[PDB]
Formats: sequence, structure tokens, C-alpha cells
Amino acid sequence: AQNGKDLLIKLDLQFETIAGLRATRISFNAETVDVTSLESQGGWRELLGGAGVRSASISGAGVFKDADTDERARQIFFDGEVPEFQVIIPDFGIVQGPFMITSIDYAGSHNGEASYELAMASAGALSFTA
Amino acid sequence: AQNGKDLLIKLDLQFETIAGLRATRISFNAETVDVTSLESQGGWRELLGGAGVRSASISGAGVFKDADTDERARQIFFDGEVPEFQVIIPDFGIVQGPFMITSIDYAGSHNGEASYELAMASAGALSFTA
Amino acid sequence: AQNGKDLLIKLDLQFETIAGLRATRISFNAETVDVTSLESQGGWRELLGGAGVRSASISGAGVFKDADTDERARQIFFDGEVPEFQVIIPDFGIVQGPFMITSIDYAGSHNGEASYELAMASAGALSFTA
Amino acid sequence: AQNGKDLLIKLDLQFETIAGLRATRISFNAETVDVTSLESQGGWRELLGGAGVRSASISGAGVFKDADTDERARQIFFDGEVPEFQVIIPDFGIVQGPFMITSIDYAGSHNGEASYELAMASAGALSFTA
Amino acid sequence: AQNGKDLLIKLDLQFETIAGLRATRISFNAETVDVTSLESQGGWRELLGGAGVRSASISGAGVFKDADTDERARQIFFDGEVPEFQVIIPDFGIVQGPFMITSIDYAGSHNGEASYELAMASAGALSFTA
Amino acid sequence: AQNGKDLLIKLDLQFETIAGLRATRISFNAETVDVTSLESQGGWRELLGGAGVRSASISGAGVFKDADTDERARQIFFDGEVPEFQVIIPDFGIVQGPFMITSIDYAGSHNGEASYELAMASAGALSFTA
Amino acid sequence: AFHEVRFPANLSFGSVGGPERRTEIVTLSSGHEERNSPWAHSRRHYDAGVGLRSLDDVERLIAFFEARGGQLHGFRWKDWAGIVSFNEPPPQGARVTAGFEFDVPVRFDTDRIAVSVQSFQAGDLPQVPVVEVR
Amino acid sequence: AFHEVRFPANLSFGSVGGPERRTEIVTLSSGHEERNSPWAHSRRHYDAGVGLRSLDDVERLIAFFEARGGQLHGFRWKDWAGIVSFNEPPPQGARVTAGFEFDVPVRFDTDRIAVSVQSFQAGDLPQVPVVEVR
Amino acid sequence: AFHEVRFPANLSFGSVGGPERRTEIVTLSSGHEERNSPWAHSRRHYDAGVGLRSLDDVERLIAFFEARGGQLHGFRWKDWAGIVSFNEPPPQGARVTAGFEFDVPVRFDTDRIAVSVQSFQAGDLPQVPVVEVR
Amino acid sequence: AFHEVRFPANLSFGSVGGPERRTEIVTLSSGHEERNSPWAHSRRHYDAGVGLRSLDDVERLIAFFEARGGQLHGFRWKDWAGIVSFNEPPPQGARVTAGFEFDVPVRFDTDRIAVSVQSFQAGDLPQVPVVEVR
Amino acid sequence: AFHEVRFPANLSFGSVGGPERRTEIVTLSSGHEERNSPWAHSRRHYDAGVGLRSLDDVERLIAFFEARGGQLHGFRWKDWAGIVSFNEPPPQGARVTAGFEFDVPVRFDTDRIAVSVQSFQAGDLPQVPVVEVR
Amino acid sequence: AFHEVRFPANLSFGSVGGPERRTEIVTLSSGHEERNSPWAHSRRHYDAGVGLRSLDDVERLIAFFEARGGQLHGFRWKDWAGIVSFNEPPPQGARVTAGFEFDVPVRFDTDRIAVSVQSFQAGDLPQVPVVEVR
Repeated sequence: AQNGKDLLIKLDLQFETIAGLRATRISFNAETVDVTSLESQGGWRELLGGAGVRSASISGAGVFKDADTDERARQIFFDGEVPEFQVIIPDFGIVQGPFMITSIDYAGSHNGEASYELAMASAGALSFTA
Repeated sequence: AQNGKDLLIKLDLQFETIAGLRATRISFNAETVDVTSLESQGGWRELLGGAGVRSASISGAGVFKDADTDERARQIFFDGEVPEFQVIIPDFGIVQGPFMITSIDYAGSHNGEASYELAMASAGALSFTA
Repeated sequence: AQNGKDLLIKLDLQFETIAGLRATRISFNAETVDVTSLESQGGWRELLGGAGVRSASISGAGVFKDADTDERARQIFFDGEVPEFQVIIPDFGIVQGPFMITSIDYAGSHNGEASYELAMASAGALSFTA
Repeated sequence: AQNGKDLLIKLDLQFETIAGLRATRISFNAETVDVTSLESQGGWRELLGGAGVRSASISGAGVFKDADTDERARQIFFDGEVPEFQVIIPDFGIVQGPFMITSIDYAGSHNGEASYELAMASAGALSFTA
Repeated sequence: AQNGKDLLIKLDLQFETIAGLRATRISFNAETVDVTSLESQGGWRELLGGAGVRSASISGAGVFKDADTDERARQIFFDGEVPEFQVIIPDFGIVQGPFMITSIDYAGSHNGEASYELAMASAGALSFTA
Repeated sequence: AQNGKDLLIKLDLQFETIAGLRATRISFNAETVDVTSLESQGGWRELLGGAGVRSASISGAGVFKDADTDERARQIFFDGEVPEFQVIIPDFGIVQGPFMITSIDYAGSHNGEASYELAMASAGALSFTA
Repeated sequence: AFHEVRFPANLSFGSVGGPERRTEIVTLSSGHEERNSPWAHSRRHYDAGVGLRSLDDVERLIAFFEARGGQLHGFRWKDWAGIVSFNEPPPQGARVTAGFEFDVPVRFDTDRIAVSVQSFQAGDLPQVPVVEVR
Repeated sequence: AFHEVRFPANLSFGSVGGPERRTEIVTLSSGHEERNSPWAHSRRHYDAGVGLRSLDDVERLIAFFEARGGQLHGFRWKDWAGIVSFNEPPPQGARVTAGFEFDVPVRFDTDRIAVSVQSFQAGDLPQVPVVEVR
Repeated sequence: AFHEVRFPANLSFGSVGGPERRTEIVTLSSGHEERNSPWAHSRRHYDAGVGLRSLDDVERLIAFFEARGGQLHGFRWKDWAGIVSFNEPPPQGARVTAGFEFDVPVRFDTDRIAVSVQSFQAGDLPQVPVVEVR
Repeated sequence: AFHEVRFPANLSFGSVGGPERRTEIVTLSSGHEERNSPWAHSRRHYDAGVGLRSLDDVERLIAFFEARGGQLHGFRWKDWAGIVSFNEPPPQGARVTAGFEFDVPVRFDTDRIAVSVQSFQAGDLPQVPVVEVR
Repeated sequence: AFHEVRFPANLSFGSVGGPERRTEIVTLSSGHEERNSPWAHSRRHYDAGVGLRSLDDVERLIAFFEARGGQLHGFRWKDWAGIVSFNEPPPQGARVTAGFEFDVPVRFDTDRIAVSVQSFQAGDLPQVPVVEVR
Repeated sequence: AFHEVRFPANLSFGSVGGPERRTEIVTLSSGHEERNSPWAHSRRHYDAGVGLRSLDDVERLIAFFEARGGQLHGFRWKDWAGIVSFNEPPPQGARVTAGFEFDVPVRFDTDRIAVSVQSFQAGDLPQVPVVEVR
């Protein structure tokens, strides 16, 4: 078993995690390049595999606590960059990829928190430190 | 931690917050200008970053209490303008942007309130007072 | 604070509210005419404002109690008209607009009420009595 | 107030209601023929009204109890007809329209009922008996 | 009233019901061939009726208990056939139609069952035994 | 009855199941090649059957526990392959198909687990060991 | 030329048609223009009729083209849009009606028609243009 | 010219075709104009047939074009739309039927056909236009 | 040429039109080239008007083409876009207005019009291109 | 002309093709017709082949056009649709097979081919028409 | 030819344009080719400008075509893409700039323009091509 | 003819191109026909290149067309698809490589290019067809 407190996204400025990090989710994708020739041993769909583009997307939720890493993401959004982002998996290790800052949003209610979602997507080739 | 009572949207007439402000949510966006060349170190999607247009959208919910700032939004809607709007983030600061008044709606039930949603979207370049 | 019992939609025949008026919701709209020139001080989306068309839509729910104002809406639907409709906001005032009777529906169950939704949309220029 | 037990859909064979009639819902429609000329006193959307086509749709739910009126609907579906259907509104009166039998479905579980939905739509000019 | 335990789908091999049959639902359809001429006594939509194609779809849920009728459906899927399927309605009777085996799926969790959905659709002319 | 603990997906490296396997679901498909000629004994839709392509998709959920089989899936994703995957059905048997690693995602919250979904889809002809 | 019937009742939404003129024109290249009209009238030129009913209506429609049609006969045409004048200008329309009450005798502008089957009983044909020969 | 068979049974929704009239025409630039036709019949001119079945039906369909077809043979055609008259006008159709019961012998309006494979067993061909040569 | 009325008030979003210049041109294959225009004005050349109202508006619109129209008459045109000058360059527009206040007398660029029926009361016509003949 | 290989195995759903004829035709304008056939055979005329595999399959496919192709060689073609006869009419097909078992020697109907890259390893080309020269 | 202004500031995403050459070519049919260039320069040939603002911007844009335009004047053009050289090859661009700082004097490639109304205040025109006459 | 550089690295998915053969052909109306080609090679004929990067890449790309381009120079081309032979038939490719390692010197098949701006930094151009002149 692995603690959900262990997997951490973190910005550059040298890497530090953001403050409100209530729920985060790295999500990989591939578009499944269908190569269905007429011949196929039972009429099954055949796929190519390595031809497909592959992606990554980070969706971080949290409560707005002011930190320099939280101010950094605003500066990354206004001065639109694609810097290095890094996401630990507990016992796998970090990812250390270039991402962008696709859509952030700050929210607040009459009774609750200052909360924020932070949605990111892949911008380059990723890595894995094991 | 930051109180959700602190983040406040406010109209011009000099800035004052609206009366029923039950739930409000500034939401930023960027359309992620995909620049996927054939070369890419693992077939990863590459993105440009700063080429993307960037936006902001405000969705304010609340209960209809008559105020001059609440009458102002009706006047902003009928006499269709794009005046300055300002949204505090608790410990970040204000935003102070030109928005429009995209869609408002007043609602009432046989037993409940006179309630209203107020949806806004970005109309110009935004700011940040820190 | 304003009572939700106060905001009332009402038909002409001279104006009277309909019988079952369980939940009603005037909803305004504008389609946000995007005017995004290549120049923009941070790549922000620019909007025009007053060029956008603007609308209104009324969605009234309620329980079927037979009234002359309830029979009127059936007559407005079969003899398809666009008469004047009027919606009070508690402390703002009335709207007094021409609407149509876009979609109504009567519903009943084996145990519950004869209930009805009544959906309307704007048909002309609206007003505001303050 | 009107009892939901009062509003009844009924088939011809002379009119009799179907057996399982757990929830029924006549639903009228009009497609809102938009006539938006360039001139309009505030840029409001103008509508024509009577040019729009108008419809009716009946969605009856219930538990499968075998009746001759329930067998009739199967015969109406296989021998595809558009016979007269009639729906009472409690204190309004009947509708007495030609409908078709658009989609029916019988369902059953390992523990529950033999249940059925019965979806109908308008097929001609309707009426109203007051 | 009719028991939901009575309505049964069943395969050929001679007809036997499948093992896990938690929830089943035959669903008929017709696409409603709109014949809306310019003339119509109130501008009502006119429909043709018998010109529409008509269909049937069976969605059977259940828990995977190994039976020869459950192995049969796998053989019907891999060796893609359209054999006769038969669905009882409690007091109506059977349907006895040719269907195909459009999409099946086996599912299991870390704590629950081996469960399966079985979705079928019409493949020919149906019947009714009364 | 069959235990949901019994149905197991498993990778090659020789086959071993992955660690967090909270909920898994093999899902087969066929696209239903509609062959609707003008003649049909009641206007019913006719289908061909065996002409349709057929597929399989595996959606495995679980909590991130580090295992060599869990590291294998990362290596299968970065070095994009289509290796053999194998899914037991309790009393049917294994499937033993070539799949790809279409989309995986690691997620974690401020209080919960390191969790992951693992979505796969068919890449070749499948099998069945009975 | 006949006086046989109006038409099948059904006409789909989109039955287009409006008056014509030859009015040949020179467009004097260095200034304004001058242009002549030899008509004093207008061909109403209705197009884009569509029959949409059951197949029972089709066999009385395909031989509508054939039996009283051929090519060269009237079949007075119904307009959803004895002398009628148009007084909304201070000029005048003053256009005659040989047939009574907007009935505009025509002929089909087709060497062939093309009826389609859309479902077990659906009969469709996309266009039957006319020009209202006198 | 043959009397061989109707056709494969299958025809997709969209099998269009209607009578084609020579309708030699003068189009006087003044206005109204006269016209005449030399047929006293009408080529029925059916188009847009589609075969859709298994590949077992295809080899009896591709050689339908070839074996009894060639180009110049009958293969009596079935209409989903011995003398038949049309009495819905006071005029008459009175159009003959050389073959029995709507069987209208034709020929395909194609130098080649084009059969496609859409899946392991799906056989499709988009059009076979005919004209019912006497 | 008339002074009759502006137009029906309704014009749909898309009523396009802008000045048209003779711009006789030589296009030397070497490179740069000279050009001259003989107008000293610009035909405003408005297009794509659409009438959209009830069928009560249609009969005053179809005979707008016919009665005061014909082909060769004025019907002063309203622009949603006595001498007007344009001073935003140090050059000048200095373009005359024979009619008062943007009323630009025109004529339709059509031998025929084509009004459609889209529902019990909907009247549409897709285009009426003009060119503002002097 | 070669006897080299069938083809790459892959063919996409949509590989269309069917026999041709010249069968020139006069259409006697006042009655039926008369038409001649000089073939006694048919060009099978297969079109719309698509190669879709990895880029490892592409270099053995682009030089399939080049190496044994050039322009003027056989490359026997596989049909997904020694003398074969067609007996479903009382007429006969009786069409010869110079190659064994539906192998129909052809040539590509292209001056050039056009292979596309769809992803890091996807190779596509939209069409390779053939006509089966003897 | 003027030196009047750049342009209205607004330009939509899609303002395309790149240099031209005549470079006529013989393509020697049995081997390689030989080809001549008479330019030593390039027409920059910008196209597809779009004005999109309020109707207040439109009247200063329609007379931009008219007042300082006519047909035959400069209106120096702003490029979103005194001698500039291009040194990224060991060859050179060495292309002159008669105007300062990428200002490329042009002329519109249109006999007419076409401004549209998209909403109560939206003004659009789809294209204004230019070629940069010297 | 140059040896200057390959190209900008970026090429979008869809960069199509394959060998083009003269294939002079006679098409005898009888039936089978003969043919011959005078190349003994094949122009590779690559098309549909797309540059997509920032505007910093654009000014080194627009003058790529201009500076070392003009029209009539090499700019060795990189293929994502010293003598190479093709041995998958018993025939041979045996096609020469004047440049090293798939570098295929070409020229663009365009009198002009057309670069577009799609956002503050996006530079696009839809096509640069080449033909690999020797």
C-alpha cells in the first residue's frame, strides 16, 4: 500500500510542491492508431502500438494558501511558459516533465475556502527516475 | 488557510461588492496551441505555450438583495458595456479586469429565495496587484 | 434578503400570475461576440460587448391548478402568439417583455400531482420599471 | 390542487386506460422559429411565433399487468398504426390526438417487476375538450 | 401485477435461459418518419407511421455463473452469428426473434462478483406467441 | 456464484497479476454492421453479424503498490509495446490476448491513497482456454 | 394546355420561386448605365417542390408528370405566397391572372423526374422546377 | 434481350428513378414557347441501385453484370415504386407493359461497376443506373 | 429611376457590400506596373440582402421586385454601414450623395428572385445584389 | 510482365473494383436503341487500395511500385471478391484465368504514388488503381 | 503612391502571405531540368487580411480602400512576420527595404471589397490581398 | 544547386510524396496495350511539408524560400520515409544517391509561398511540394 500523501507535484523556480494539493492526478494517454487490415484471424481489430502519440495531463486541486510556488504558477500562466514539472509516484519515483499551465481557476464561496483547481498537460518528452 | 468570505467580486459605479455572493468562481483558460511536429523524443505531444489566447470567467451565485451594485449589473446588461470588474484573492490581491455581463438570471420558487446566478467572462487584459 | 415568493411571472388577458408557480427562473444571455485581433497586450481575448444579441428565457415549474391564466397559456400555445409577459423581481421591479410559449408540458404520476413545466424565451425588446 | 391519479392516457379499440401507468407525461414542443432582423430595439432576439411547428410526446411508465389495452399497444406496434390516443388533464379535460407508438420496452429484473416504458409522439392535429 | 422473475431471455443450442439474469430489458424503437407538409390544420407535425423501420434491443445484466448457455453466448460472439433469441413477457408470451450479440462485457472487482452485461439488438423480423 | 477476487488481469515479463486491482472490467464490442435492405418482413432492421469488427477493452483500477509488474506497465507505456495480456474469468478461464496500454493515470489526494486507473484495449486476436 | 388540377397537396418547406426578367443591360463603362425591358410581365418561375407522403401518394404523383403532363400541358399551380394590382408603391403591378386566384398555369422544367424511396413507405423527390408558360 | 431474372432482392433506401421525356424545346426569348415530344411513352430511367449482402451474394452479383449482362441484354427490373392506364386525370397514361407486372426490362448505364469491401463479409456497390430500353 | 421607398426594414446579418473599382491593370511580367481608373467614384455594390418576416410582408416584397422594380428603377437603398468627405487620410473621399443621408439609389443584380417558404408563416429569400447605378 | 508476388497483405475496407466494357451506343432518338460490344471479356479494374501498417512495411511498399513495378510489369493481384464459368443465369460467364485462382495480373493506374505519414510509425497511401492489362 | 499610414491595427489570425517568383521552367523530359530567374527580388504578396471591430472602425476602413486607396497608392503594410540580409545560409538574402522597418508598400488586389455585418455592431470583411508593387 | 542544409526540423503529419513515372502510354481501344518509360529512375516528388513553430523559426524559414532558394537551388531534403538497391523482388531497385543518406536534393513546386499567423507566436504554411531535380 502507498500513502496518497506521498505523490507530489512540484514546480521549478530546484523543486517545491504547491500548497493546496488536495487531490492530484497525472493522467497518460495514447490515441490508439487503428491499423485494421481486411485480413485478421477472427475479424479482430489490429492496432499498431508505437505509432500513437502519447501524452500526460496533471489535474491538481487544492485550497489557496499563498506560497511562492503558488505565485509561481500565476507567473507561469501570465508569462506563458512550458517549464519543467515533476510528479513523484511514491515508490516508482519522479516524472520530471515539461508541462504547460493549461487552465487554472480560483474559486470561493460565501462560507467555504479559497479553493483552486490546476489543470496541466504534457509539453514534451517525459522521464522516470525509478 | 484562507476564508472563502474574503474573495470578493466587485463592480464599478470606485468599487463595491454585490449583495448576494453565495458562491463565486473566477476561472482562467488557455486553449493549448498544439505544435506537434513529427520529431519528438518519445512521440510526445509538444506545445507552444505563449501563443495561446488566455481568458477569464466569473460565475457569481447569490440571493437577490436589492442594492445599487445589484441594480448596476442590470444597467450594465441592458446598456451593454464592458466596464472594469475586480476580484480579490485573499492573500494574492485583486485582479481588476474588464469583463462583460454575459448571462445573468433571476430565479425564485414557491418556498425559497429570490436567487440569482451572474456569469461573466473576460473582455480585455487583466492585472494583479499583489 | 428577498423572499422567493415575491418574484412572479404573469400573463396578459391586465396581468395575473399563473397558479402553480413552484419554481421560476428568468435567464438572460449574450453570445459574446469575440473580437480577437492579433495584437493584445498579453495575448488576452478581446471582446466587443454591445454587438452581441441579448436574450431572456423563462422556465416556470408548477402544479396544475386550473385557472383562467392557466387556460390562457394553452390558448397562447395553440393560437401561437407572442404576447406581453411580465416578471417581477422583488425590489428591482417588473420586466414586462414580449415572450413566446416555446415548450410547455403537463405531467402526472400514479401517486403524485398534475405538474407542469412552462418554458418561455424572449421575443422582443424588454423593459424595467425600477 | 389536482391528483396525479386523475390524468390518464387511454387507447382505442371507445377508450380505456392502460394497466401499469406509474408515471405519465404529455410533453408539448415548438421549435422557436428565430426571426432576428438586424433592427431590434435593444439588439433583442425577435421570434415569429405561429410559424413554428408544434408537437406532443407521451412517455408512460408502468408495471406489466396483462390487459387487452396492453395487448393493443403491441398490436399497434407490430401492425404499425397511428390511431387516436386520449390523455385527460384533471380539470382541463382530454386531448384526443393521433399519436404513434414510437418506442416501447419491457423490462424485468431478478427480483423486481415486469415493468415497461411506453414512449409516444404526436402524429396529427390535437384537440381539447375543456 | 406481474413478477419480474417471469420475463426471461433465452438462447438456442431448444431454448434455455442464461444464468445471471439480474436485470433484462427488451427495448423497441421506431425512427418516426417525419412527413411534415406545408399544410397542417394548426401547423402540427404530421407523421407517416408504417414507413418507419422498427427495431428491438435486449440489455441483460447478471452475475457470471458458468453454464452451457453462458458458454453459448461466447461462442455466438466469436463465431459471429445471428441465431434465434426468445424473450418471454409474463402474460403476453414469447417474442422469438433473430438477434445478434452486439456487445458483451465481463467485469469483476476486488471484493464483488464476476458480473456481466449482455447487450443485444434486433437482426430480423420478430414474432409474438400470445 | 463466482468470487470477484478470482478474475485477474496479468502482465508478461510468464504471467503475474498487478498489485492494486480494486476493480477490473474486460469489455468486448462489435460495431453492428447494419445491412438493411428495402425488403424485410415487417420493416425490421437486418444485420449481417460476422462482418463486424470485434474488440476488447480492459479497465483496471487499483491502489499504487510498487511491484515489478507495476513497473512493467510503465515500461510498456514508455517503450510502447503491444505484449500479451491475460485475464482470467473464474470458471471460464483465461483470455490471453495482445493488448496495448492505452491510457494509465496515477492519482493521489491530501488524505487518501496513491491510486491508479489502467485502461487497455485489444490489439490482436484473442483466445480462450476453457 | 390543361385545366386539370392544382397539384398534390403536400409541398415541403423550401418551395422557392420568384418572378423573372430578361432586361438586358450594357453598363456604360465610364459612367452610369442604360437598360431595356421587353417584358411588361414576369415569369413567376417556381422551383424546388418536394412530394413527401406514403407510397400510395407516389403512384398518383409519378403519373402526374406522365398522364396529364407529358411535357406540354398546364396543371395550374398553387402558390403558398381578373387582374391583381400592387399598390404599395405609387407605381402599380397591374399583372393579369389568366387563371383564377393565384393559380399561375405552369410546366415542369425537367426532362426526367427522380423519385426516391426513403423507407418502407417513404416517397421523396427533390425538385420539380416550373416557369409558368402562358 | 433476355427474360432471365428480376435482380438480387436487396435494394438500398435511395433507389431513385423516374420517367425521362425528350421534350425538345425552343425557348423563345420573347416569352411563351411551344414544344413537342416524339416518344408517346417515357423511359422510366431507374438509378442508384445498391447491392448490400454477404460476399456470397457478391459473386452472383458481379457476374450478373458480366455473364447475362455484358452491356446489351435485358435482365427485367423490379420496381418498388397487359396495359396499365392512369386515370387520376381525365387524360390517360395508357402505357404498355411488354413484360408482366411492373418488370420493366432495362440495361445498366455504366461501362464498369465498382464493388467495394467494407468488412470481412460486407459487399457494397454504390450505383447501377438503368433506362429501360425497349 | 424612382424616389419611392427605402426598403422593407428587415435585413439579415450578412448583408455584404463594398465599393467596386474598375482598376484597369496591365500586370507587366517584369515587375512593378502602372494602373489608372476612369471613375473618380466607386460603385458601392451592396449584396446579400435577406427578407425575413411573416407572409404578410412577402406579398409587399415580391411585388417590390415587380411593381416599382421591373429591373430598371431606383428604390433608394438603406445602408446599415450634400457631399460626404473622408478625412482620415490627408487625402479626401469627397464622394457625392445624390440622395439624402446614405440612401444610395440602386438596382437588383438579378433576372429573377427566389422566395422560399420555411414554415406556415416564414418567408425567406437568400440574396438581392445591388450596385447603385447613378 | 512478372509473376513476382501478390501484394502486401494489408488492404483497407473500401478496395473497390469491377469489370468494364466499351459497348458503344447510339440511342436511336425516336425509339429503342441498338448497341455493339467488341470485347467478349472485361477489364476487372480494381481501385482504391490502401496500405496501412508501420513504416517498416512502407519501404517494401514504395519500392513495390518502383523495383518490380517500374510501370510495365505484372504483380498478380489478390481479389477479396483454368477457366471460371458463371452459371447463375442460363447464359454463361466462361471468362478465362491466365493466372491461377483469382490472381488477375494488373498494372497500377498512376504516374506517381503518394505515401503519407499519419503518426510516428503510421504509413498511409490513399489509392492505387489498376485495370488488369493482359 | 502614398506614405500615409500602416493600416488599422486589427488583423485576424490567418493573415497569410509569402514571396513570389516567376522562374519559368522547361522540365527536360528525358533527364533533369534547367530553369531561369529574371527577378533577383520577390513580391511579398500578403493576403487574407480581416478587419474585425465595431462599426465605428468600419467607416474608417471602407474609406481606407476609397480615400487614400482609389487603386493606385501605397498605404505601407505592416508585417507580423536600409537593406536586410539573411545569413542563415552561406548564401545571402540582401533584399532591399525602400520603406523603413518591414513596412513593405503594397496595393490591394481587389476591384471591390465586401464588408459584412455579423451583429448589431460587428463589422467583418474576409480578405484583402496585396502584392507589394514597388 | 547547393549543399546548404537539410531543412527546418519540423514537418507536420501528412508530408506526402512518392515516385513519379513518366509512363507514356498508348491505351489501345481494343484491349491490352504496351508502354515504356525513358527515365530508368523515378522522381521522388515529395509534397505537403508544413512548418509549425514559433515566429522565431519563421524568419529563418521565409528566407529559406528566398535566400538560398530563389527557385533554382538544391537545399537537400530530409526523408522521414553510394547506391541503394531494393531486393524484395527478384528484380532490383538499384537507384543511385547523389547525396549521402536519403538526402534527395529537391526544389519547391511553387511560384510563391503563403505563411500564416494563427496566434501571437504561431507560424504556419500549408504546403511546399518538391520533385527532387537531379
